[PDB]
Amino acid sequence: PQIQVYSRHPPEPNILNCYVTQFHPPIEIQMLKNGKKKVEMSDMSFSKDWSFYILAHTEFTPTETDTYACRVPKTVYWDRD
Amino acid sequence: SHSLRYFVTAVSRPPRYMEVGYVDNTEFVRFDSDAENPRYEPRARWIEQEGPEYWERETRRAKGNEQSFRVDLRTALRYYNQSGSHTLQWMAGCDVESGRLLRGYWQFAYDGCDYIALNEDLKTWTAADMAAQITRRKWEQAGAAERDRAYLEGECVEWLRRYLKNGNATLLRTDPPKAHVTHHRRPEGDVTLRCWALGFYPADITLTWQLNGEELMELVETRPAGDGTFQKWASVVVPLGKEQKYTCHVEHEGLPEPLTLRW
Amino acid sequence: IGPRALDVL
Ligand code: NA
Repeated sequence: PQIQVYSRHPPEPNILNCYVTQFHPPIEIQMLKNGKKKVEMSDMSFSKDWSFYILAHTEFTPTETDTYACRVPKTVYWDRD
Repeated sequence: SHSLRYFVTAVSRPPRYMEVGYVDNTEFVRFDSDAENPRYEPRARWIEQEGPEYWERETRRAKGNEQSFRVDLRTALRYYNQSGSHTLQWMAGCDVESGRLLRGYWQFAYDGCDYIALNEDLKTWTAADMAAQITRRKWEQAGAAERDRAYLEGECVEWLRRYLKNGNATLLRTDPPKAHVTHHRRPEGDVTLRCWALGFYPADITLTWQLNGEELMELVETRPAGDGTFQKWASVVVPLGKEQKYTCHVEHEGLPEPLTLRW
Repeated sequence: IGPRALDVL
């Protein structure tokens, strides 16, 4: 599963993560809020099975109103579940 | 036990070169060729204590590695009769119990595929194909395995021990998984149960569903929370009204007792 | 300190 989007803590002051795996460098990653594109990226690395991964993350206060997503082209939404 | 591991990638572009170092699941150093003044850099607080000589020796080793990997890439192109971008990956690591080397790794992949690997004996090579058999013969002739072994049993063990002392405050911690079950009725009429493990370190964990004492299940990969800890979930689809027959089981070194959860 | 991939393919 190549794209996962999820929060650092269960939402109720938090960080959203977009975690991308199994890609083949040299991948582009954009995080979106309410459809609108300060996103920090991790160092790219790979797992023991040679599969590559990277973490894009961003500071956010979750609101009942707001939608977030990560575009990699595929847009994947944050489900608060 | 604990591990020290380096994960190295070289990528040809119509060549970028990166190294990452880890103790267990914590990244502590990084090198990137595309940086303005490429040098080895700290990624954990505890490694910043090291003297200038550490950084310069590491930088110089990385820069030599970069040159070796440029030749590697070029040679691999010839062995495989290719013209595009290509990746070579390398992992070298020691796994140590508490001074004996549990396991040593020194292995490569080309374009995402096994190429060559040092066997568990740390004396012989496994080659994936006839191209890699050319490397294996040359490395046999050069005594590569003996020098690679000496690194894995010598320097790698001794440096892991120093890192564990330097970063003891962070590296020896065990963060238990906080677990819960969520429930989702599907339009198809049955029920999805999902068992969550959050906020744990290290990354290794066992997460399974059981029914009537028998193991069952979609299970995701351990994903980083971004703050040094890990997350995982496992899901089952269960008949409506039967949720209570299902139990989620979690084990992790950090737990006084295995967890057993139910909806 | 860390590993050297001296031997080339
Ligand atoms: Na650790």
